[PDB]
Amino acid sequence: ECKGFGKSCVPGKNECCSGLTCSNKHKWCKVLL
Repeated sequence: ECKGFGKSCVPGKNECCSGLTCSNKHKWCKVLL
């Protein structure tokens, strides 16, 4: 299951759902679009 908005990613953007991208600073998924 892909990591939704404001959920702690795998550092690599390996998990964040379609329309998300993991922040460098926060290490959580945030809106790509």
